[PDB]
Amino acid sequence: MSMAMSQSNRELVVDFLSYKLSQKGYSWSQFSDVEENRTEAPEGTESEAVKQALREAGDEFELRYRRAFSDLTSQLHITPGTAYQSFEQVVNELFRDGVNWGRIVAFFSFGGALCVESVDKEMQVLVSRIAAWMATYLNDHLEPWIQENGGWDTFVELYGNNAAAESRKGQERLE
Amino acid sequence: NLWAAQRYGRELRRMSDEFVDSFKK
Repeated sequence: MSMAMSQSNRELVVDFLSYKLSQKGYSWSQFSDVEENRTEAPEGTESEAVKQALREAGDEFELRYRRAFSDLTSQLHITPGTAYQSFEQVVNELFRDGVNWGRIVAFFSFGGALCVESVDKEMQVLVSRIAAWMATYLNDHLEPWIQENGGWDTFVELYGNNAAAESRKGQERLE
Repeated sequence: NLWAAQRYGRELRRMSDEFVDSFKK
């Protein structure tokens, strides 16, 4: 079962999403059912390390240009049933010709800020709906490449703390 | 009409290209 891999991405997307609500002080457990830490694991904690991995890199993106991570509902029409139009579009020009772990991490954070934006306008129906879209995107679209690249596990190794670290060390500047 | 999504993704794409460079290879 290859599609099963989603099991890790599902919580990935649900976890990351919640991580975003935290910044805005949003009860992520009032939309889906984010019980708590520890979500299945028959080997060790792959998905766990995978989640954090995306969190780190995702921080690098937001820190780079939070501008893009601003009010998105004010620009386009975000409503239950129309949100699909946007996603399909954004996702199109986003992963048109190229994916890589890079676009992946940014993709997770993408829906993150977009979620808090919707819920803020009394529109949570798009929240969960988006979370599933982000995950299924892999099982449906971002799949053959995920494995070919070396499986979600490979991602962890490539963009692991070691990766995001170097970049932050040679980009953040610090001074 | 949809100004964001379309452009929204485009802008995000650029940052992506730069987002990665050392990790890969």
